[PDB]
Amino acid sequence: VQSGPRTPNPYASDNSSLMFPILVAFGVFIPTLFCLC
Amino acid sequence: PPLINEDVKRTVDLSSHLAKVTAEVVLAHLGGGSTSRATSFLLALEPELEARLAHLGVQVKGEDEEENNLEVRERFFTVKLPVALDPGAKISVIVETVYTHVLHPYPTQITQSEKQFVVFEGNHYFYSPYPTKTQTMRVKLASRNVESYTKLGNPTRSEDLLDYGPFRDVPAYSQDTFKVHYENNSPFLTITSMTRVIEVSHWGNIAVEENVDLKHTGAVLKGPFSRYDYQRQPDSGISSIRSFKTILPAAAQDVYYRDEIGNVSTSHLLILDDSVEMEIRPRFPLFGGWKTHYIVGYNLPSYEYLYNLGDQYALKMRFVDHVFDEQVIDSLTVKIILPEGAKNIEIDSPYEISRAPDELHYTYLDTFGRPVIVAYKKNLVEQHIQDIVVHYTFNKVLMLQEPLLVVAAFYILFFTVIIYVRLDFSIT
Amino acid sequence: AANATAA
Amino acid sequence: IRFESIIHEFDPWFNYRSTHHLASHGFYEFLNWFDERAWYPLGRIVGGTVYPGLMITAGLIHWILNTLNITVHIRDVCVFLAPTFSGLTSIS
Amino acid sequence: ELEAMSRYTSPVNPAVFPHLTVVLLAIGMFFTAWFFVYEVTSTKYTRDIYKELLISLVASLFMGFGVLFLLLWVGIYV
Amino acid sequence: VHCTWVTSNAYSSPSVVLASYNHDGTRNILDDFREAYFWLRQNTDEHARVMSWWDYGYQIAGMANRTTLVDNNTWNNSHIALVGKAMSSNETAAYKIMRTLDVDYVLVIFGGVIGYSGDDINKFLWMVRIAEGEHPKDIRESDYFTPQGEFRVDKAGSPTLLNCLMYKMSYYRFGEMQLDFRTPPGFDRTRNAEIGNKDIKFKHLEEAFTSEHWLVRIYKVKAPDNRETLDHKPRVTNIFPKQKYLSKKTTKRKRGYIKNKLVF
Ligand SMILES: *[C@@H]1O[C@H](CO)[C@@H](O[C@@H]2O[C@H](CO)[C@@H](O[C@@H]3O[C@H](CO[C@H]4O[C@H](CO[C@H]5O[C@H](CO)[C@@H](O)[C@H](O)[C@@H]5O)[C@@H](O)[C@H](O[C@H]5O[C@H](CO)[C@@H](O)[C@H](O)[C@@H]5O)[C@@H]4O)[C@@H](O)[C@H](O[C@H]4O[C@H](CO)[C@@H](O)[C@H](O)[C@@H]4O[C@H]4O[C@H](CO)[C@@H](O)[C@H](O)[C@@H]4O)[C@@H]3O)[C@H](O)[C@H]2NC(C)=O)[C@H](O)[C@H]1NC(C)=O
Ligand SMILES: CCCCCCCCCCCCCC(=O)O[C@H](COC(=O)CCCCCCCCCC)COP(=O)(O)OCC[N+](C)(C)C
Ligand SMILES: CCCCCCCCCCCCCC(=O)O[C@H](COC(=O)CCCCCCCCCC)COP(=O)(O)OCC[N+](C)(C)C
Ligand SMILES: CCCCCCCCCCCCCC(=O)O[C@H](COC(=O)CCCCCCCCCC)COP(=O)(O)OCC[N+](C)(C)C
Ligand SMILES: *[C@@H]1O[C@H](CO)[C@@H](O[C@@H]2O[C@H](CO)[C@@H](O)[C@H](O)[C@H]2NC(C)=O)[C@H](O)[C@H]1NC(C)=O
Ligand SMILES: *[C@@H]1O[C@H](CO)[C@@H](O[C@@H]2O[C@H](CO)[C@@H](O)[C@H](O)[C@H]2NC(C)=O)[C@H](O)[C@H]1NC(C)=O
Ligand SMILES: [Mg+2]
Repeated sequence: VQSGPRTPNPYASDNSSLMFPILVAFGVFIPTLFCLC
Repeated sequence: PPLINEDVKRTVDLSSHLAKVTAEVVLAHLGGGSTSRATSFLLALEPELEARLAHLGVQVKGEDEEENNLEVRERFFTVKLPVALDPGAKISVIVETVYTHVLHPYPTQITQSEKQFVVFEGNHYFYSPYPTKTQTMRVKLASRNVESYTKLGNPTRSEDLLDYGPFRDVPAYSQDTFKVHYENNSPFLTITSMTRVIEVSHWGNIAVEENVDLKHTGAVLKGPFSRYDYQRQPDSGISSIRSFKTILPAAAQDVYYRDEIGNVSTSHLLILDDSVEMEIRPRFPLFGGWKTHYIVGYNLPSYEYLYNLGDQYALKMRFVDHVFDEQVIDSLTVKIILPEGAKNIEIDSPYEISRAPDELHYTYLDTFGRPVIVAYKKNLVEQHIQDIVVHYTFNKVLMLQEPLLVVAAFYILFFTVIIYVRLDFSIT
Repeated sequence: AANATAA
Repeated sequence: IRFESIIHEFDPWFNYRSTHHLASHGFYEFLNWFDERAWYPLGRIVGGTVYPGLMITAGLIHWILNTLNITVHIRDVCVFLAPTFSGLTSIS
Repeated sequence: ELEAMSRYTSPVNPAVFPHLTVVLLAIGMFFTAWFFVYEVTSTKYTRDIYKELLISLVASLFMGFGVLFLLLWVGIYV
Repeated sequence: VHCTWVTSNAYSSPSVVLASYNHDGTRNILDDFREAYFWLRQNTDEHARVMSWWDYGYQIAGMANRTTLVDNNTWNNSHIALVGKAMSSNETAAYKIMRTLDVDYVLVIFGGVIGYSGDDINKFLWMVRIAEGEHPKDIRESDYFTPQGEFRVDKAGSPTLLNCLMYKMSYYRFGEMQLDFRTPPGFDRTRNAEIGNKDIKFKHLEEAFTSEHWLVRIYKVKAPDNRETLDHKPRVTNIFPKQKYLSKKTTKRKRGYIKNKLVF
């Protein structure tokens, strides 16, 4: 009836994986503000 | 293949609102001939309680459960033994059955300041196709208040349990009527109808919800209901139910308990280190014939219930989850709401569920309907809590069909402006 | 300020 | 933020109830709606003794919002209709 | 079998749904504000249609993804 | 800053769920309206008729989904006059009025256990006035006042109100409800005055439901009398001595007595 102990979240690791997507967003934004010329 | 049972001890438990009978039966094979086949042994049910069966199980020596197939003889259940027995060997088998809606309340109209009495009609003898050599029946009642009990062998009565005689020799398919009338101040709660929706989302959260309609079956109340007697006079309405606790699965994060009319603020949730137990207290106390309808929901993360490999996913959940102790469900409908691009779908279930054709479900920002699986079941019990799995396949790229619609929408919202400053519409 | 009787 | 997203005063319940009827029966059923569950021995002609401006607006926003597959219940529309219109009042 | 499969992870870590919304929503707003300004200070002859369509596309792209992540942070799970 | 303060503290308050604040800042929610209306929604017949004052006419039909007699929107004032006369007479006239309208339940909001201002006793005088407006010969406002000229609930109240149906309906079995805090047995937290009629009994009604803080009380209108009875004890003269017999019966000796029975 009772399930058991919960599972630790295997999602990510700090100082690399959390900021990687945000940095991808920034790195796309800057060349977009280059197509002026 | 012709065999008899040497010693059978059956115990009937009536302290619940449903009757649980357990028979330890020792199958012995009469040593006649060298036919060592003895593979499957029949199991029978009395005709009066045929429609009232819930879950039948066979356990041997405490080991793994055996498998029983429903069988018709020109109902019966055939049981396949693990190791066939040679003539002259004994196997100890345990047959445990649960009967629902079998205790009828006899007064049937009970005031607020009274007790509740229930009557039960069962069998003295182990109703089996094979002759029994010794059989002892033991009834475990609820309280020490017995009104009339059938005396086949002038049985003794200890604390609350009454023990019957030895019943030396009987033929096969033998029936006798045993009636017991006692006092049962126990929660008679029946879940009339449950609809249980599961929604799968690959963004990382699966939401489960359940609408439960439940009524207090036994001993409908007659006369006035005065809360002053309910509140400042002890032991008034002992047959009433005031609260019941549901054991919610571990890592249930957003637990909402509500009604058809708004929120309900009378629930206490405690997070244990194995589950999450939330005690639900309804808006009003139930007294007999009184019903309530509530909705309990929670969404839990998918990194423990969904397993994937390449392109093939598989979800493993429970078919029916714990609602209260010794629950009984009359009608049940499970719906699984898979995401939009589920190409193939297979469902593996551990018992016979009656599934209906698939119907689409249209939700936020979806162009094509997402597959829904509907499975109906009748007369569940507290022991049908098992796991079903569903296999499906789902392309990864189709997920970014969800971020595109919004983008397109915004583009349209801009394109209007681009076509708006290109219009003159002036006459002069 | 509602549609009730003034108490 | 506090309590719950439900209706409050005595009057908005009738507005809500007739709006629910307009959601589940269409317009020409709400125009001819003869409520027999109010003023019991007499019955109340709702379509001809009410102002159908709040109900029609709520039902129209509900229909537009459910045609785009944004499944919102009509009690949420009836709750959050007023602030949205406060914005338009500021513009006016 | 259920033994040879791995437990399913979300493609984006949930604890970074908020930080990835604002960044994908601020930029979008910025681009939209650049479009609107451009449409107020431009005469009919001077306006170039290609810059209009391009800034519309980029602003709509970032605004749409930001709206999705906002929608998914509050608890809708599209 | 003033606008934010006024919206925060004054106008953002629901009347469906009441909030009583604990001393430590914890807030408890008195949720008795929705409790009673949900009972009424799921424990009655589908075609039951409830009688209430006009204020809640909407709220019953929205929440509880039951047939009301008088609604919140007022377009027929003599119907409300009938309801007011039923709510402000004794049980016999009120029972006739309730029989001719095929009512089943009667709903009264009583805010005396907790300190709730607007209950039906605070809105009773408007019932009396509205019923006087259409039936001047039956209901007199001055009749519900004390000979001094004030409206009170004590022993000094008028016996024309202490047998009213609203009074017998919202104070039933309240003369025994004493709070743990040391105060009189019967006490009204709004009308800070001890009730004069501690014991009241019904003849054509019976209590059907009563919310947790006794905020909403629902009574059931019983069926008509099964059979008529004599109004007086049967005829007893003084010519022969009565010589009434004594019970002579226990829970063990259940044996009656017969005058003309042959002895052994
Ligand atoms: C919309 O609907 C939702 C859902 O209905 C509403 O949400 C609900 O809101 C309530 C409160 O309003 C939440 O309740 C909380 O429940 C917890 C859990 O309580 C259980 O555990 C308690 C502790 O148990 C251990 O310890 C005891 C020994 O004391 C052991 O015996 C146990 O075995 C455990 O080891 C336990 O005390 C509780 O029992 C109580 O209830 C039973 C009922 O049968 C009684 O008999 C008992 O005597 C006892 O009263 C229960 O088993 C509670 O811990 C919470 O209490 C907090 O709040 C109290 C005030 O109400 C306060 O006195 C407590 O100290 C406690 O305070 C907490 O919070 C403080 C900050 O505010 C902290 O500083 C403090 O340290 C502490 O952490 C509370 O009762 C529901 O969880 C919640 N429902 C859901 C699903 O989340 C919502 O309100 C609605 N919104 C609306 C209407 O707007
Ligand atoms: C129920 C539907 C009714 C159908 C309407 C049938 C119309 C019949 C013929 C209409 C003739 C149209 C005349 C017309 O378009 O001229 C309009 C000004 O013209 C008007 O003011 C009348 C406009 C009426 C049409 C509005 C609804 C039409 C819906 C289709 C878009 C502009 O005149 P101007 O005075 O030049 O305004 C220019 C001012 N600016 C600063 C913006 C430059
Ligand atoms: C085409 C025409 C378009 C016109 C737009 C029409 C607007 C209708 C949209 C209705 C949105 C309803 C959303 C909603 O129901 O949210 C509610 C309430 O909780 C909230 O705080 C939500 C407030 C923020 C909602 C803002 C979204 C509206 C944006 C459109 C202007 C959730 O609250 P609940 O969870 O139900 O209440 C529990 C409260 N506790 C604190 C006790 C837990
Ligand atoms: C295309 C035309 C213009 C579009 C206008 C946008 C209209 C907004 C649509 C509202 C969507 C309904 C939200 C909703 O379903 O409620 C919550 C979850 O919702 C919430 O708790 C609040 C989230 C609201 C944020 C919406 C922001 C989207 C803005 C995009 C422009 C989920 O419900 P549940 O979690 O199932 O629990 C039910 C609680 N209720 C009381 C609400 C019934
Ligand atoms: C309020 O109660 C009435 C009566 O119980 C409900 O009306 C019934 O609705 C169901 C489904 O819509 C029908 O099958 C019945 O035939 C209806 N009964 C009558 C007498 O018309 C009504 O739906 C309820 N309102 C709700 C639930 O919002
Ligand atoms: C209940 O009240 C009614 C009137 O409100 C009383 O009826 C009148 O009682 C007097 C008493 O003699 C009669 O003379 C009248 O004929 C009655 N009818 C009317 C219309 O006035 C009734 O007696 C009261 N019952 C009680 C107090 O027990
Ligand atoms: Mg998806």
